[PDB]
Amino acid sequence: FIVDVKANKHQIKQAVKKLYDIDVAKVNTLIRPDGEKKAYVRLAPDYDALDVANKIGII
Amino acid sequence: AKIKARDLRGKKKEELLKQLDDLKVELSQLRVAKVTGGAASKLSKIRVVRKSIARVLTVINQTQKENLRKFYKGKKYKPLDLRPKKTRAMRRRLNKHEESLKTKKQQRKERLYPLRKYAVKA
Amino acid sequence: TKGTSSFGKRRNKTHTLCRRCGSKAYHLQKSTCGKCGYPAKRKRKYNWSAKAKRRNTTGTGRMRHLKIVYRRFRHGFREGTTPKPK
Amino acid sequence: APSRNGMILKPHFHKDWQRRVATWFNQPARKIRRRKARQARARRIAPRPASGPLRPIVRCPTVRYHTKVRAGRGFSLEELRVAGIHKKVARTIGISVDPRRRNKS
Amino acid sequence: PRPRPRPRPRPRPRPRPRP
Amino acid sequence: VSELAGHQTSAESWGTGRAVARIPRVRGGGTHRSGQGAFGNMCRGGRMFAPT
Amino acid sequence: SSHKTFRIKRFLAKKQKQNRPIPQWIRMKTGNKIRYNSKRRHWRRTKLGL
Amino acid sequence: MKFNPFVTSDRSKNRKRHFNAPSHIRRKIMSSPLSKELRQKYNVRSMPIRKDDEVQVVRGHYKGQQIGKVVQVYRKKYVIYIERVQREKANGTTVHVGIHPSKVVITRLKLDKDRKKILERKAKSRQVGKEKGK
RNA sequence: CGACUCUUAGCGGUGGAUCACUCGGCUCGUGCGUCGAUGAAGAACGCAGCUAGCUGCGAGAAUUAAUGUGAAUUGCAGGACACAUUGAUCAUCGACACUUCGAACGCACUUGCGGCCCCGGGUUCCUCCCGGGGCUACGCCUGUCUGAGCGUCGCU
RNA sequence: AAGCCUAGGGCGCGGGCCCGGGUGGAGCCGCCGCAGGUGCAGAUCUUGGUGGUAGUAGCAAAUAUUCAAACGAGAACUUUGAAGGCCGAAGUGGAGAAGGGUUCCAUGUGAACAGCAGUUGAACAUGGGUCAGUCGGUCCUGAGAGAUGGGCGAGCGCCGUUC
RNA sequence: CUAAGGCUAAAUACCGGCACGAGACCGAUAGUCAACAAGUACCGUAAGGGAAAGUUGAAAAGAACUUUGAAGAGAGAGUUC
RNA sequence: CGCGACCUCAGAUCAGACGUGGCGACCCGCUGAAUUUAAGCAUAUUAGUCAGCGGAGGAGAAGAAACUAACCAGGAUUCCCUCAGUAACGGCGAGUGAACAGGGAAGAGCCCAGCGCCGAAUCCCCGCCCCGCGGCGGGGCGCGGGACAUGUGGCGUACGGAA
Ligand SMILES: [Zn+2]
Repeated sequence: FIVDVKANKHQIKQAVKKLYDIDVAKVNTLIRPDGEKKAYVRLAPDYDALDVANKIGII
Repeated sequence: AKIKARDLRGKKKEELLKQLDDLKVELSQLRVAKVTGGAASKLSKIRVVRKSIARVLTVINQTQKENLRKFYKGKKYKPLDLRPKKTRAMRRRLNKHEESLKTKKQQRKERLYPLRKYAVKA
Repeated sequence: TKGTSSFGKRRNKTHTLCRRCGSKAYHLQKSTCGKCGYPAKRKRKYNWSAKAKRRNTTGTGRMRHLKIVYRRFRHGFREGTTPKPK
Repeated sequence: APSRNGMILKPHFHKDWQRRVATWFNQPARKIRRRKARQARARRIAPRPASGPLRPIVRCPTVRYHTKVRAGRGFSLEELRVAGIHKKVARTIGISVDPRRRNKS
Repeated sequence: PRPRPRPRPRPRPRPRPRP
Repeated sequence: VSELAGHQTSAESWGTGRAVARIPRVRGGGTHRSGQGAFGNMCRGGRMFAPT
Repeated sequence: SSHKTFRIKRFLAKKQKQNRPIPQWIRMKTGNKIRYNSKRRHWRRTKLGL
Repeated sequence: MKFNPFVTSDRSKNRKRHFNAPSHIRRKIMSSPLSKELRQKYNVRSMPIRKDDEVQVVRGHYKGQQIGKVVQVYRKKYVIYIERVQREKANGTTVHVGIHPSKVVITRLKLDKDRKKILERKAKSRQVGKEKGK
């Protein structure tokens, strides 16, 4: 995801829980050389990434 | 497909919040549709949805404000947001009464010796 | 060796971006500015440089607050009133 | 470098007089500004004279003149006590009152 | 853009004699 | 004409010894107007003779 | 320098997005006079004194 | 000439106001006179052009006796478009060549409730000057 | 006739002089003459469907609300509106909002560390942890509270 | 109409001026007076443009390239294969700090740059790419800097770090 | 005259700002540095220095289409007085 | 050996307010030169001007005589003309250089301490009621607090005033 610059690993983990009710093993962030922050949110092994990605709209 | 402002005046705060958060859903979905390409119809809907967020957020920020000053109407000590903000200097001016006070001697002069209306050449 | 060979050992810097004037003039060693004088409370300006006074004056920037004051000035400084609705 | 019979002139232009040149292009606009305020002053006091309170008969000092009669600052208290008008009533009725004026004659 | 000036830089000085 | 016209620049002439001819020129910079000539009526830009 | 601060990377992020050619649809505007960007900074002649 | 000292009457200022006028002023400047038959029926000299009026062309290369509807009003370039006033491009496509509203006479307006209130108020002000100036 | 060189003329090249235009400057004149701890000026960073610069705007980010006006914006698509509905666009703008630095205000500028209360997850306060909100700068006035003095005194 | 060109006709001693032709498309001229930022050949004058030099000097510091094939319209310079070389582990190597800030990677173009060329590039146009409890910053203090109290200073403020 | 106390509008100034009006002023090397994305590009570590750059056409009607060349570039054709 | 008043001096994330900074064309208070002239130059001149500092306002400052005058006397302050390029200053050189009066624009005067007299008759803050509250005011009720006799308020200020 692209995440707002003033965010936090605690808030990003809680955000994806609030929107698409999926639990998170760990959340991994970086700041791109274009101004914004990118996040690599890691799911728990009990859910499937491509199953919920179709609900997002991305494929 | 329009979201007006008159109909939003006579609703409850929680229903307008329900009117607020559901509009946030496609706003997140329209940003999903922008990076996936989608269609030009959903691209122009971004501006329509974004301005509808401001319309709902205005009414929440509107109707909350005159409830605070109606509760604070008549109270001597109101918060700084509700206080009149004319300038730095106009807030530092007189009290609209204090220039109208005269001394006991100044009041004695004007009633005893008023400025008389007069004319000449008679 | 004071010329071309002396330009090669220019690695470290002395000035950085100031956080009050925005120009690259904040001296690291003295911990001070001098395009505007950041640690001083008052903004540094001088009348012997008339061009530098008009580079950053009142009329230069955004007027994100002062243009409302000019706009509110001709209107009468009214508050708390609304135009008559239909 | 004077040459062939001029006067020894002393122009006072050695200062930087060009920074302090006072132009008088405001003269016709100032005359309208004074006049339009003079008519507006006379309209606020509808029955009162436009010139203001009465001025006394005053002879000149400085024996150069010694004979002309001017319009004075105001009537003295010694002149008011003869006429029977109190000094705090003459101001309101339209008489110029000053306390400084002596009366030697 | 057009460069900064750098002309022919002040040719070779000579010895200065007395009387 | 404004008295600041032709005087907002900060130019003084290069000394003798160069191919230029004693004109107050712009000091340095990677600019088109750099060492060109100001403070004269003969130069491009600059002050007019006997300003009104 | 691989040891940038938060303001420096945030400064370089904006200068990177400003180095982009003008879009084609600008030229067909009515009251237009812009032909090229005329501000395309490149890392060799312009060195971004920071 | 003008006697109000607050009127521009300047070559640079009038052109600056005309070319940089906002959209709602541009509606008023782009006003067109009515036809002869409507002038004794409405007592209105001129009226701003609208979206769905139909137009008799007065002057230009397209001058004639044809009556054509306005397609759409282009207020940025101070000009309107007519259905039968166009010009074929090189590639066979047709481009509506615009006609300025000053060279436009309106045969019938596209009436709405915000337009009837403008016909009478211009006619009401017409009758004030006749009675006062009699 | 040649090839080369000079002058003049026509035409074609480099160049943008002259001329006519001008939403721009200069000068004078008139009215008003208003910044800010309720956070000024300035600066940084972001915001358009396609947006680099200018301008505008501030996470409600090419503008929100209201009034006036009344069928458009437009470079291209799009879709609202029925203009028989507070209604597209514009101006006014009096309501709301206004990210960070900046007199800059918790401590210093590394955007790092703090503390005191309230609320929700942790929990059903029982301490960690997380998230949100309100506070915490100096100088100084009136008053309140708690104090200090082998200062001046009385009671003891 | 102005402006410009002219192997045309001319006028005035002269400053200059009037017509003819061509280009041009929108304002211009004579007389009486008024006013000036009013006439250029120079000032090693300013700005801008163009010549001879001149297709000339030059593209020579560090041993060296050759053959066949592929792409293409195009190959001395691109790629592949083979041969011959060089840097010789204090390297023309493999990694960093300061500095640079997208120059890193893929695709496409060859308009402009790479002082020849280029199918190529660090050039351009599209997109993508940097993931930390354990690696650093963040914490500590050194040389030093710098507030409060205090003192000085007409003053912005200055002195000083336990007085 | 009555110091060693104090208040007081008007006639006065105003190259900053807001909104204007006017010109025997300059007309793109002139006029403010800036008529245009100008205190911008650019230069210097910094204080600071600081440009050049107006005009198609009434309306883009901005040259469809054929042919040579890979293309830049041409020949035709077409629009506009 | 403590308690209770009073005086001085502290701590407050105490309750409620206030100042900072910017612009700065005009103004006020300081500080403050050298170019230049005198054909040199040192007094002088530039000049209390440029620069530097602080402070506000829409105007500021000044302002109602410890004044000008010697007259048959004028009468706050501010600006224009004139006095005046004058009196006067000056290596009496260069140069510098006012003021009175008069004509105008405008024109408005006053308040304290003291002296005294009135039972502190005065003022600030907190709670309650009525009115209007988007330049927090008016009236009433409170052995509700504080300031104040180390002096608040009324009469009263040189033109006399008080009883
Ligand atoms: Zn600074």
